[PDB]
Amino acid sequence: GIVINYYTPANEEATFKAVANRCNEQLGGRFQIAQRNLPKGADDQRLQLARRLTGNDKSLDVMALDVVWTAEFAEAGWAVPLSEDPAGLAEADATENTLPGPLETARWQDELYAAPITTNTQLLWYRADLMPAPPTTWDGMLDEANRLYREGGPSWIAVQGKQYEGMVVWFNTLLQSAGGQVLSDDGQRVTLTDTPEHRAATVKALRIIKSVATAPGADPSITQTDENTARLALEQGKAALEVNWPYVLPSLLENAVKGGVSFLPLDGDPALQGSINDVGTFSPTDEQFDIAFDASKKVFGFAPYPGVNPDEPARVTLGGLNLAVASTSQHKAEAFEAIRCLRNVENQRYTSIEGGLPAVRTSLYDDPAFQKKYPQYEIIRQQLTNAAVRPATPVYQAVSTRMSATLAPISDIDPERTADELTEAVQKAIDGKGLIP
Amino acid sequence: DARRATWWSVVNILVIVYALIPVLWILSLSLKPTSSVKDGKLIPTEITFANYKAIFSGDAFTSALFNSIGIGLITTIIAVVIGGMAAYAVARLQFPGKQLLIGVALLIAMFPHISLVTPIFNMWRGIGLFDTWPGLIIPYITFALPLAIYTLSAFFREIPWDLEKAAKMDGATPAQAFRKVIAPLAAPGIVTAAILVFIFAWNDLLLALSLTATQRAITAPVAIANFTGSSQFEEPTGSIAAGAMVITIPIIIFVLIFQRRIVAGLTSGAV
Amino acid sequence: AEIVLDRVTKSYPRAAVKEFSMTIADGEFIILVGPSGCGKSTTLNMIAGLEEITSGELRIGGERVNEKAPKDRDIAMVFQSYALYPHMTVRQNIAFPLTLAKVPKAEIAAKVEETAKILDLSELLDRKPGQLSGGQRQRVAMGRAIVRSPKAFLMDQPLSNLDAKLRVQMRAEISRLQDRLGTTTVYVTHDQTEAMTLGDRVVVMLAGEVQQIGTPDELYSSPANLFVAGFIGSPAMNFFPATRTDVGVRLPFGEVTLTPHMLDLLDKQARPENIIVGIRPEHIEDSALLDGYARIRALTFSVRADIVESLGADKYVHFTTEGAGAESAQLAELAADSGAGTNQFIARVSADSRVRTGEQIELAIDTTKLSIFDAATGLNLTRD
Amino acid sequence: AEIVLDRVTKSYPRAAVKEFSMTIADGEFIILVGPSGCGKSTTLNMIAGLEEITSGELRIGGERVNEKAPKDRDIAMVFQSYALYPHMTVRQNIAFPLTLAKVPKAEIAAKVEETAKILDLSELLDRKPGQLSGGQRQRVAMGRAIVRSPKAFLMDQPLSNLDAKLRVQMRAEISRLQDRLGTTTVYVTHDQTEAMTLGDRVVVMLAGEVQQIGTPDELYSSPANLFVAGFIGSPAMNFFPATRTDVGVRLPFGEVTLTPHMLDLLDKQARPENIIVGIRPEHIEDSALLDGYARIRALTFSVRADIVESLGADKYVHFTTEGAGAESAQLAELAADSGAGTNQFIARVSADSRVRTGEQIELAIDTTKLSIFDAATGLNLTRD
Amino acid sequence: KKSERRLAFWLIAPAVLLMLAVTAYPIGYAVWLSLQRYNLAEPHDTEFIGLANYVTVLTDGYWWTAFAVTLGITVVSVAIEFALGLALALVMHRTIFGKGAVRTAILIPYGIVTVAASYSWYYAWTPGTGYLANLLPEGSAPLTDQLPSLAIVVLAEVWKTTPFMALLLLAGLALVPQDLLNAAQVDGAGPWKRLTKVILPMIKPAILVALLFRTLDAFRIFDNIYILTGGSNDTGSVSILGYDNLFKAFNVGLGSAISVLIFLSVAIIAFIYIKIFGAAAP
Ligand SMILES: Nc1ncnc2c1ncn2[C@@H]1O[C@H](COP(=O)(O)OP(=O)(O)OP(=O)(O)O)[C@@H](O)[C@H]1O
Ligand SMILES: Nc1ncnc2c1ncn2[C@@H]1O[C@H](COP(=O)(O)OP(=O)(O)OP(=O)(O)O)[C@@H](O)[C@H]1O
Ligand SMILES: OC[C@H]1O[C@H](O[C@H]2O[C@H](CO)[C@@H](O)[C@H](O)[C@H]2O)[C@H](O)[C@@H](O)[C@@H]1O
Repeated sequence: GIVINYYTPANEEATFKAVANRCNEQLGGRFQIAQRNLPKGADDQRLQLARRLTGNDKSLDVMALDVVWTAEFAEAGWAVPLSEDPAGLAEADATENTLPGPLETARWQDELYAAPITTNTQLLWYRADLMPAPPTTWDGMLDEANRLYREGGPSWIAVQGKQYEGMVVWFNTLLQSAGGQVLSDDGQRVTLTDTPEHRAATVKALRIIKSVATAPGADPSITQTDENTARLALEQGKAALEVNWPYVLPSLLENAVKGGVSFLPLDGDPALQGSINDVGTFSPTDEQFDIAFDASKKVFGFAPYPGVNPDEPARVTLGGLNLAVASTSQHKAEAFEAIRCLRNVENQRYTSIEGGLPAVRTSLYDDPAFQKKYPQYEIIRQQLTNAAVRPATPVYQAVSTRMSATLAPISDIDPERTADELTEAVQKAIDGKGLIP
Repeated sequence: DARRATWWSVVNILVIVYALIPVLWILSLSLKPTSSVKDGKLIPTEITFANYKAIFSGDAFTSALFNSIGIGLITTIIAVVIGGMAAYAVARLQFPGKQLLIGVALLIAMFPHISLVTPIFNMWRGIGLFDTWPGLIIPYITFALPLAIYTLSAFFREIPWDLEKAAKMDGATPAQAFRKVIAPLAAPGIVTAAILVFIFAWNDLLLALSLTATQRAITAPVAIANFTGSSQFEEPTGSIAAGAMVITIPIIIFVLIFQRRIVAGLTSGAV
Repeated sequence: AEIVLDRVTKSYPRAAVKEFSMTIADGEFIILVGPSGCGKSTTLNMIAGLEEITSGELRIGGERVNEKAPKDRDIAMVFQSYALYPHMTVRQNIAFPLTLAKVPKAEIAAKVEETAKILDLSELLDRKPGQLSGGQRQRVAMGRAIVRSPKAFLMDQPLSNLDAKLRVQMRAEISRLQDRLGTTTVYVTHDQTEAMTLGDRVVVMLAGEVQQIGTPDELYSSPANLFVAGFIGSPAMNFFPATRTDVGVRLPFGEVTLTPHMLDLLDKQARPENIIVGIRPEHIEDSALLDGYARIRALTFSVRADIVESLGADKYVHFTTEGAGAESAQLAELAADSGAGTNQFIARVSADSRVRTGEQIELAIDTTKLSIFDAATGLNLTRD
Repeated sequence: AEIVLDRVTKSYPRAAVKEFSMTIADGEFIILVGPSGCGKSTTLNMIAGLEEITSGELRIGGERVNEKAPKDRDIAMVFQSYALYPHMTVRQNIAFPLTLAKVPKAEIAAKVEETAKILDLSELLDRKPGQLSGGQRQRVAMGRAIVRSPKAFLMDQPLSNLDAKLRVQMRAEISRLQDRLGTTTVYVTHDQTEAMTLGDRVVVMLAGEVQQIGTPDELYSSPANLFVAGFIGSPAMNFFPATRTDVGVRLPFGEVTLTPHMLDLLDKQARPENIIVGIRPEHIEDSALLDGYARIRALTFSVRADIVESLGADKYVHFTTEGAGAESAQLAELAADSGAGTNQFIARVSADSRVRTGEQIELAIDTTKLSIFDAATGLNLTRD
Repeated sequence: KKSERRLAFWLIAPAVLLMLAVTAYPIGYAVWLSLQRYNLAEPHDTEFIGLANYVTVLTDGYWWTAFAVTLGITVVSVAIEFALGLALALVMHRTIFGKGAVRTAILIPYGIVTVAASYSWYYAWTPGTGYLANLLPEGSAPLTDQLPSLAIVVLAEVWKTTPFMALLLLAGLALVPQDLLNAAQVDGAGPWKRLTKVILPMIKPAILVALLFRTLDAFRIFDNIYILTGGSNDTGSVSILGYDNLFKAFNVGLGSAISVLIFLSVAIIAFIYIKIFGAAAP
């Protein structure tokens, strides 16, 4: 009996194993659904996928890819477009009930090459047990962490500081928020310093990065703090703040129930006995979720993402996952039935409620049980009104690695000469010249 | 002399400590529960099998180990046979230019993998054939054969072929006499060369990594190098350490048994 | 069983056995003496079937055998190297040829135990080779020969690796079992004194040609040529290349007035102008010693003795004299391995002699022990 | 150098260098002798400082050499295996100690040329060793010593690594060298002939202590004990036990009456119980010869001859008997490793003898050295 | 003559059917492939180009930084791995006890899987976590600075490769007769000249093959940088540059030029040993 290899990044494996089980139970004898893990890192996630297509592997069928790459796969002629179902259904299902922004990521030139399944922006997480209103400005955020440092508390900022595409997210939020952008709207040219207003935007964004990278009492490893470290730094109590993604929620509650984090002894309460699953996931009852969250919300919580200016709410950069069907699979009509049922409207209820990833089926944010179990929902919706895309063009990944590699340490940058440095590297990457480090 | 015997007794334990603590560290870091993860003590506390249970829970390691062993045996055997067939001609025959044939092998033994990886992935060995075992076994064999040639040549310089002259007076027919006399002396050499090829072929990461990417042929070093946590929101280091302890566990007991052979084979019998 | 060979030859890029012949009757332990690089090992290899007869023939009595395969031929070689199969026990190493010859295991258990009783292995036989003493190891290699109740025995200087006190001991054991077997047999060597200790007929080669053959007492008393004469015996002969003068040979310290007992036997042919005369160190006496008419007539002279030493029961005594020592015929041919400082002559006295180093010693000599050879050829005038 | 050494006491957890004292002097050539394992190499190593002096003292010049470092503790040494640095020139191998001693290059050149003329190396000092093979390398090794003009010298045992023939030249040149130097030297061997040749005194030892020492002719003629008499003069006596005898001795083939002069020694002390008679293979003759006024005391006998030695420079025979002669105070140590047998014996006979094997060999004895030994301690009664 | 020659050539023939079409042919293909405008995402079109791939690698700074870093790590790691390996060989050669305990221990860092030996150092050098890292001062940031990172790369590679080198030196050294040392010792050299003046000039061929084999294997390093720092902070050695330029960007033409240019650099290193030091096979 046929089985479909569903590739996923490693950060949401247990969620997609639950979804895969559901679908595998629903589908009957047709075919099985089986998950596969690409790496945790936002460009290694691509490495191990492109290596399965540059070599013609038959063990590749359905793949979850990052919203940033798709123009490359489409222009390469991988990831075959959603018109090609024998059922015709995927192009309708992709259009049906999505948030509109993620759906616009999934088409290269009018035609769809993938179907959105998850979408995420960023929230400013903070320790309510040691700090007041979540610092709105980066400046006020450094001020409050400076207070905590002088008081001898959890001074670290836990930003996504590393030499990789997952850090260019942060810088590109700052540049977009300051009113600049990396590429022209047409994708045909650089624009980092096209106008002296863009010069002011980029140099301010670089000063802000330099400031957080170097302020007294900062986290020692901040040049190498990958995204996964930030979650752990807050949960370790070492950082009063972070600017992570919208999935740090359950991870904290889980790590408060299964013994773990000292500032939230939920493991001590009889109400949570047997609340954690025998497969090792959390998955509480409704009352166990509610008591876990009502104990947590006084110590730990969240706010919309900080502004560059005093009163300009940020153009926070859009992230997510789009499912595609690969070129190389021998059968593939079956893979389109798999993508359809993987993005099923019940199926992605679990993806948020226990999986932490924000669903893309619009009605789930209106529904009362979801709005109860997924308490961060309103901020995410709000930000998706003005959230900036990264510039869709097939060169993206070659640009994003050049930009990041020019900011190799996150400290140790002259903002002015580094702005030219970024323009030069980004120019050469649109030109396709030279060697990526 | 009791003071110098004490000094040697100290030197002996110091060199043992140097070789063992970065191994025992992996075991202790694995056995430390996720509460003692991020606690700086080398001396562990509350040690648990839970991380090891989490390695074998799910079929992720079975195929990596089983493929490592399968590839080890097949690359051993084909290297030992053709390497021995070369080693007999290199030792016993005295043909012109024979130094070139031993000289070139010991060079390609050291060849740079990051050269070979580009053309092969862009050939019928990655576009035609790809991830199935031949796509590894063919490059593996190539780095293995020079070690087979050297070690087997050292054993065939050791055997006295004048024992064949004695045997050819103990009756005459070589198809009985040579067969019955020589094989008992060849055996400890060839089994030692087989062990050393099996181990030397085990751990070439760049080719193992770059030419595979499937549940078939993703060998044990690649499995741990892709592995980065058993679980969603557990600190992954204890699970990684367990995986490293699992993957190493066979080859330690393997070299622990055959030590005289192992050092003699590398040393060409000099110790 | 007897053996014979005739008109033989070998070749190498070197006619190592060029035109050899011999006869090897029952019980004969033939000893094949000479300098290294003769056809020694190679002729034993031909006889064993490990080498090629380029011309001539070999016979084991029952047939001609130079035509025959390495199957049969000279069975029961033993090795100069003491070569053995070290994975097996010593008992298995003794038993192996009989087991290869399909001998029943009860017959093995008897003949292995008898051989291990003949040899010094009765206790040690359960061990592997190399875990055992070199004389025993050599003994197992002799066992390999002994067990096959063979047509012949071939020794290949089997005393090779032993110390001298054990060489002379094992030489007796080899003699006993050679006599107890009664085989036609062979033993090559470079040791002249060891060759006198056993065996029915010495044979000697310059390279591939036989210089002489015969029983070693006849060989020592009647050598054909200065090469074979000088090689034989422990005390090397004092040789004087000299003027073949009419009275007999006039050596300037004490001239040989040669009596008709050899001088009329010389005058039966045309006399030579130059000669080499040889005398055995054992034939010299101190002239201050001995008794009777010999003390007058024994060709006496005095020289300053340059060393002496007792050797236990005797004294070796050393001195220098004149002679034509730059020329050769069958003499420089020995000097290859040993022989220099031609003026150094040597003599033998009993330990009762009062002589010492660094004094004028009178020495006495007589014509019964004298030998003479052509200065032009090295062939002996005295005997064939 | 003054060469005075005492109280070894190097005994291992095993007597080793346990009681030794030397009393050696300037200009002497000493041989150290015995079976293997006596501590001969270990006492030489203590002299060389390769072991430090456990008890007593080692001294030369005014120095407490026992307490000195391994460097220059013995100022010269040579090794059996011809120790030679293979990467160097032969000249560099000789210059090595002098360039370690940082001697100026003109002095190096003069002294290496001198040394390479004291030995026949003038045509070889330019070439690397192995290209200069062992037959030259044997000389190169002792060349190292000569560049020091050394205050004392340790020889080890050079000749036995060489093949038996070339030792005639090697031992001659070694003695000449000591003659040319005029300085103290010591040597070690496992063979009595190698000690008697070119030695000034011999020391015989076991278990880290001396059994006896002296001039070699006295050590031969006058052994301390019968086991020493089995070592020096390697053709050892026929040894027989007895209870007592009122006139002389009883034997398996005859009797001895001798003279009262030796019987006085036996009645000179309380040792009349179990005793040993020990007679050389020397002091024996063919009974057909040496008759005269001595013939009445020649004590003629006969025994059946099984084997003969017949090289004509001299002659000799085995002889045999039956009896429980397997007794030993320490004689089993001499019986263990050559010619072994309880009733196995040998006799010298002069070359005029005509006796053969398979017949009664008629023989006579010379009274002038017949000898007797304590059965309890092995001590010699006739002369110590 | 010709009989055993014919037998030998027929016995050699498999070991030149292999080790040619699976070595020299891959390289020869890599030469031609370096002459192409060839990107691995568009195999339907490609173009020949004369030299632009080689000129690019020869002039782009990302080649020269990574290249200079492999030479640095090569010379630093080999020197330490030699000097330690020599001492390690001498200890296991000359120790007075039952040496099998030391022979056991010295094989372990030789045998052990290179990735597992590398995670050991990765956690030992990460703050609040490694027993070693935990005894640097606060704010030390042990692994993120470039030179400290290179020091940790060196540490893993000397600990991992020195035991193999101690065996090549031991096999180069255990052949030496003890009496040559006894002679140098009684002649008064002491241990320093026993090493320098006496034994080292014998073991020259063995030390040369050992240094060569460590040198090329230290030049073509990958895993102990990949597992431990991923080429970040510009730490990437030459092999890792040849990875990214094929599997993080798809220009197989340039990745082939790196593949050739590595190989000619290794060939020139081997030539210096084979000519200028002889270094012939043991
Ligand atoms: N198979 C062969 N090919 C070429 N030359 C040979 C061969 N066998 C022997 N020779 C020649 O014969 C010489 C070896 O001597 P041979 O084997 O006849 O007895 P030997 O070894 O000299 O005697 P011993 O064993 O007493 O020293 C060599 O110098 C060599 O030139
Ligand atoms: N460093 C040492 N440690 C322990 N024992 C030693 C040492 N050196 C020598 N010996 C003892 O001395 C013996 C070896 O030297 P010795 O001179 O006593 O005999 P040998 O050298 O075997 O005799 P030969 O020189 O005749 O072969 C051994 O039996 C050993 O017990
Ligand atoms: O939500 C889990 C995912 O987080 C990361 O992805 C976010 O950050 C990226 C770059 O690292 C953005 O490109 C992406 O759009 C975001 O979703 C992480 O890279 C992913 O592997 C995780 O699956």
